[PDB]
Amino acid sequence: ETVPVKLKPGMDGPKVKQWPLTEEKIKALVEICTEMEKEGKISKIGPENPYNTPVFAIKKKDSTKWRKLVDFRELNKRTQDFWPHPAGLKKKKSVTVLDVGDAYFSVPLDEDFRKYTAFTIPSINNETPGIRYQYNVLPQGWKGSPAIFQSSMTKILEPFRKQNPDIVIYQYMDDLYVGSDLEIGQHRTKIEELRQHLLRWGLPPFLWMGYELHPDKWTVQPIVLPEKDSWTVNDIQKLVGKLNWASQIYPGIKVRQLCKLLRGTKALTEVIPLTEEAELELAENREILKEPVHGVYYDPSKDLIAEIQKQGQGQWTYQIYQEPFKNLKTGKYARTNDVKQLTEAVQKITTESIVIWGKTPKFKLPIQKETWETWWTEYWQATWIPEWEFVNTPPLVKLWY
Amino acid sequence: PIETVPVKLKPGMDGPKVKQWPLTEEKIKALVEICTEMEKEGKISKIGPENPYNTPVFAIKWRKLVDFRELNKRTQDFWEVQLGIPHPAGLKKKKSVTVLDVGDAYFSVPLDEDFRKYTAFTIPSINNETPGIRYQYNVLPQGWKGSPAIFQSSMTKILEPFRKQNPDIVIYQYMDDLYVGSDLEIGQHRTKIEELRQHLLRWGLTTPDKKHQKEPPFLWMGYELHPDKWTVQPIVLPEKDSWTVNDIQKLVGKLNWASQIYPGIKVRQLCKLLRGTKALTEVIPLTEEAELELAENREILKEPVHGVYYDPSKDLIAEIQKQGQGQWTYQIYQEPFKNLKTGKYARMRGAHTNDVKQLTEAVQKITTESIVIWGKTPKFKLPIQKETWETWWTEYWQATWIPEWEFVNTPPLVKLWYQLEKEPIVGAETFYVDAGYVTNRGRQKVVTLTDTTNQKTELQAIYLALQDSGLEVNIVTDSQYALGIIQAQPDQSESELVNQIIEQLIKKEKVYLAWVP
Ligand SMILES: CC(C)c1c(OC2CCCCC2)c2cc(Cl)ccc2[nH]c1=O
Repeated sequence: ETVPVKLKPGMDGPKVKQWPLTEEKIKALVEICTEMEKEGKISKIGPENPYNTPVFAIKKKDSTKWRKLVDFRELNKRTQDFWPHPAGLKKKKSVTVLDVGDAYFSVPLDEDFRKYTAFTIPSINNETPGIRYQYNVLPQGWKGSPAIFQSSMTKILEPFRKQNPDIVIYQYMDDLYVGSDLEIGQHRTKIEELRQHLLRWGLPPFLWMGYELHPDKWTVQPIVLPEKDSWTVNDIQKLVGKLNWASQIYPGIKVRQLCKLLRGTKALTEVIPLTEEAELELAENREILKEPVHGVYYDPSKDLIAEIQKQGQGQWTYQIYQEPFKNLKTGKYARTNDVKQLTEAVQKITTESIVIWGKTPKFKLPIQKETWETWWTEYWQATWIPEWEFVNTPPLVKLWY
Repeated sequence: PIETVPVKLKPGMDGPKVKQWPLTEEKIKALVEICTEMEKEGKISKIGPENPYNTPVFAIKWRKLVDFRELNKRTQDFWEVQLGIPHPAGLKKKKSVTVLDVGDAYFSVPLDEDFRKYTAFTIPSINNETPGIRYQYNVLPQGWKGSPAIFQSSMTKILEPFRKQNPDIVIYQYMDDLYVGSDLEIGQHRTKIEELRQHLLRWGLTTPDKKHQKEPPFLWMGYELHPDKWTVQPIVLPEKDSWTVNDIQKLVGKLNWASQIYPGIKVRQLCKLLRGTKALTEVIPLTEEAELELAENREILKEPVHGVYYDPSKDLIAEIQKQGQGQWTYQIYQEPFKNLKTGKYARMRGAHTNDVKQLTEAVQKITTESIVIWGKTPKFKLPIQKETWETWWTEYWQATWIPEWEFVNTPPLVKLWYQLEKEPIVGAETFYVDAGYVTNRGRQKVVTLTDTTNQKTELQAIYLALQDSGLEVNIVTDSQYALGIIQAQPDQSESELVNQIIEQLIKKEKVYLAWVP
């Protein structure tokens, strides 16, 4: 019995190009797929399937085993909607993340949809056709899998849910977020209870090192002003620049007094004593920045955007908003290499977007696509893949964070 | 026989109902002879009035040719051919390699029963009052949309077994050709070939005989393939007196092709000949430097250089060097300066850049290239120092990473001709620019720029400042633009203005650039 699924009206299947892979990853992919084949989860396909979705091999944390990762991003987009988020979960002390992707492997996929799950294990130097497949069961990473498996999933959970009502359990794509406030020792032990309680039904690894997220401790990185002993013409100028910028957000910011210290083409290094008027204006400016701008609410119907700035020395900055300057959250991230770090960050920020809103944000990466497409899979560990576009971080925006 | 591949017409569309052009009785007679045989052979079958579909046929001894454009327009999309070919360096050497010409393979492959009706055509009868014979295909029609895709597929299934049975032999399918290589002893190899030729026959797949087979070298699309080595087909340079934009464009083209094996080929001087050209037939007289490049390349080409094959056992080493501003040359080898392939890189990404940035991109291109050919990234040997790199690295807004690389002191070495101060300079004069400037020391200069553009004025201002300022300078500007440009510390640009500034910048001892609203 398979739920007849369909693509959004008029839409066709995806025909996404497959990014070149390293022999290693290809090998991993062959071993894996070949087994999924014996187990009848996938099946080879013929030339009559013009569709394609990119695959990748990523690495399991604390495991020598690889993990097939299919970028069903396009497919999920052309996939019909299906007809919630526990605000409470973000408040728990500890959230652990589990990989329940294997749940799906035991649920057939509507025969007619199967052609759309087509993917290809490429070959080096094009010496061979390239191995083609499509899914028979619910494919991990497809937006349809959680839905269809929803029912069966709720069943499986209701006992634990009632047994441990102090625990919050959220499912997202192939991940399960288990939250609570118990002492760390207890948290880790009640999780394992669930693990085996999942085994009890059918085939659950610990995502993210099997370590805990502590959403409780997540906090917004407000804008900050240089607090210094003596203030030079330069200091002030930068100071005024930044303030001026921040003014568009917090319009309560005044510069009048500071800009007055800046009359006359003085020398960048000449030290300027601050007139009390200005001294107090700064102070007010400072207090105004102490917290995020009021009136910024999360709109569930708008895309959640995430931008990252490279700060150097292993330091990065990000911001999550839907409408320019109306940040819903802003954070930092410190260490590796540019890319490794950057990916870890993306993932850090994604996980949060989920935990907090239940939706993955759409990133804007300060990197050259060719590069990203090259190493990103080397450090990626999540089971999902956010939407992303590549950009050129302005010189100043970075200075302002 | 082989399993049929199910076909369907595009969504909502119907079979081809196209009228058959008039056919000379001389041609009618020829087709019928041809189609009878095809029917005797099972390829096609006489059909009835039932079938309303039809696809044009015409005569080209006589040969048959059906126009399937319409059917094709109406046939579904297939996972097509491959569009991607292997590059000689990606191959491992083989002792013997034989190619088989799978004769008329589309014809030897069945066709989805339910689709057969759409392949219907008509051989008009000779006399007025009588009907013309109607047929349809039972196999893969020549010139039909799904024929290659479907043929290639089946072929692979057919080969799959024999492949696993004979791991010691690799096979490459390319349309109808089939290449078989192995490191078997002549005798053995040759026999396994026959072992193969039979297995194909077990499926009506008939190949050419050993007496008529094709053996190396192989002039396969721009290449010349030997068992132990490879190259580009011999490239001959003209010795004209009068060169046309067109002749030149072609030269440059053929020259590039060489680049992947012949190191040091240079086309700058020639490419320059194309400026302002008004027609493809326009003649251009060669500059002294073009004649030199032509002669230089001519020489490098008179030398037959070959490429080696991939030895999976050994590592890949990529070595890059600066051949000119914007020009980078590289060569990938496994054994000491014994190339598998070489190549150039001129790609200027963005109006302005610096060798560090440009060199780093050259690394990404090579990287992507290698992953595509040998499935692995090569250890790089670059003319840059870790500290030099690392420095520019961490201070650049964009994130970036270079594989495993080793410094190689092989001039020139890429460097940074300058670095903006992190802090304003004490004792250095201070300029406030906007087309002019004003300094803390009373000085000023305004200038009337003609033709300039908004941004171009901003850089001028700055340029002015740099000019007039002493060895150490502090500069304040409101232009975000110019600031970005310079902060990014370029060392080459398409804009002349920018290059002047850069010159200024290299000469200064200390420069501080600051921005203000
Ligand atoms: C892919 C395979 C059959 C292969 C060769 O066949 C090639 C395949 C591409 C078409 C032309 C001939 C090949 C040919 C020569 Cl001449 C030397 C080494 C080679 N090593 C190999 O692994």
